[PDB]
Amino acid sequence: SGFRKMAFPSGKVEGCMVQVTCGTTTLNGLWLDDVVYCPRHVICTSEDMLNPNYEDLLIRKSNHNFLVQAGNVQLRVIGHSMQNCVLKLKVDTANPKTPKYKFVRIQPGQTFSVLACYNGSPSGVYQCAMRPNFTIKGSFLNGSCGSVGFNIDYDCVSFCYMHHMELPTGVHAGTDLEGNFYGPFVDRQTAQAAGTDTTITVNVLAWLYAAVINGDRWFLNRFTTTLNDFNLVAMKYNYEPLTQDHVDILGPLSAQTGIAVLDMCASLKELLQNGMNGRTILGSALLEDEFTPFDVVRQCSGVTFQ
Amino acid sequence: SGFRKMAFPSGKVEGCMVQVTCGTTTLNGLWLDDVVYCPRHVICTSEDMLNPNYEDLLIRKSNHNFLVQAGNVQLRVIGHSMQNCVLKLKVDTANPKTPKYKFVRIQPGQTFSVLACYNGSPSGVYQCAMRPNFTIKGSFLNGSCGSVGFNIDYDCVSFCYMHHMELPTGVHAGTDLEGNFYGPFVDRQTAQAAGTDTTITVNVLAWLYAAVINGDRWFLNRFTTTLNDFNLVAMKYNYEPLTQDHVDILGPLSAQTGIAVLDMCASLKELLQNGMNGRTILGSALLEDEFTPFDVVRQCSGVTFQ
Repeated sequence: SGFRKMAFPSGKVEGCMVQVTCGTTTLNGLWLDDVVYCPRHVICTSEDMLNPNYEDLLIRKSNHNFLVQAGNVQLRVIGHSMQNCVLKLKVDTANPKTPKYKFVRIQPGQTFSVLACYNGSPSGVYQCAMRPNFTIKGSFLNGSCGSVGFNIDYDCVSFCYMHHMELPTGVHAGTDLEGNFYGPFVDRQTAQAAGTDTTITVNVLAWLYAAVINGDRWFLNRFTTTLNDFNLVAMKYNYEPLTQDHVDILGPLSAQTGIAVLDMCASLKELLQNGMNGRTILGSALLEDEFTPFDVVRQCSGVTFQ
Repeated sequence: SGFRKMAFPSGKVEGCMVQVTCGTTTLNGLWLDDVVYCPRHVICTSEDMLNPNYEDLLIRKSNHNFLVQAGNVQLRVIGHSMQNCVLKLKVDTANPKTPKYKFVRIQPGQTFSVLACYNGSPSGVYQCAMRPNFTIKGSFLNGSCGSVGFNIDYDCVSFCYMHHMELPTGVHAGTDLEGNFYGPFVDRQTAQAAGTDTTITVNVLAWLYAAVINGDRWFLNRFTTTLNDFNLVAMKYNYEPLTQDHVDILGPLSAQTGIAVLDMCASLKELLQNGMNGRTILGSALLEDEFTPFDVVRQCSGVTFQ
């Protein structure tokens, strides 16, 4: 028993991290086979930032301008291309530590592990969610660009995020590994702001089920509610609408605990209207929304990876 | 910016995890050089548990009774010994992936990363603290015994915990890697209970400094307080006494933020007496105590590891 914000083991990803230096900018890159992936704003300079034309900036570069260090071995660039907002630097050596991998573009509400890195060296690992407003609440300092987010599925690494910038509210914005930003953000220094966020309702319900599995039950009740009547309460408290598909996904957890999904919704309803009244759930005094139904099942059942 | 419960990168430890099977019991072991370390209660059987004599139980074993699998390669045991509550199984192959390492016995209040494992395969990584009552609030299911906790310091892994059991309150108890339990616990099935815990005061102050570094300031005040007068309030709310040594350790954080340590204590004092009044600190509605002063400096400054 017990329930923790758990990240995936990071080893498979650590073996892919490299340092990319161009001009006065240094950041991280991801070395898979003979390609290094990194944010395209590495070719920018501190005066280019204002409104750059990356196509013009890249045609002006030569391979030898890209300094790629994999630990203490310095990788020679033999080619370069740009796909949306990522650079792909082709190197003459394939990474022998390349895991089985996929590039996947995730939906808001889904979670992933972030391996934060500086100068090609990992600093730490933690679990994030993609907020409904397509930011992530990370921990990122100067130099962390090119750090990736990922999930693991048995032996395969699914890369889903690479870090590009921080927004004025202190939240973070980035792309998928094919370089498409999550949300409306652009790799241009302009007025950009996160936009209104909401709470990930299906995840809160998942976490309440986690609580029941682990022996917290003070928040349950005999009441029920309808999907419609629940969603009317959710909107009042800035929660995402709950879909029938969400209800279906919460099926196994409902079956393991014997608490019908719509009964758990009646419990959330009362928690939203009454607060928690000095009590805690799974060591938290707030309703937690960065655990998916999959995360809960995974941790409460013991799935592993090779 | 941002502040997260961050674990160390787990790669160095993942390469050491193995499966140890003896009789009807399966659990994890730690393979460093030509030795596999694992909890001695693997030699127990479901009727031995009541009050075992491990010296008698071990003299009765042969090397071939110990089934050690390192992935898909099955390690031959050539010797076995017992050091306190751990077994050391000597194998005929040295782990080529053995990191630089040390075994260290930590103080309560110190934090570490746990790589949770089943059948020799890692499942996830998260950050724990050693509670003042020498338990840890982990996430552990059947089969997780032998999972380790660790810190990293540049390139060296300092192993500090191996998992043995769960206590009736759902918290966890274990040993250092030399097999000495943390706290009064014994690897015997009897009436054992955690005992009263307290909040790690110096860590709460560290986390308040983290908050200031990251732009949360609503809890500050112009007041101050004396060490003595602070400790009188701490005791009322079941907080650990703050020592002058704690104050000294909080020195750099005090210097970076310009908030004298005793001023931050006056802030904690008011938070304890008034609660948070609907507000949050670093996304938490509770005072958080599982970040050390070192953890805060590390994450707010960008230290890395190879």
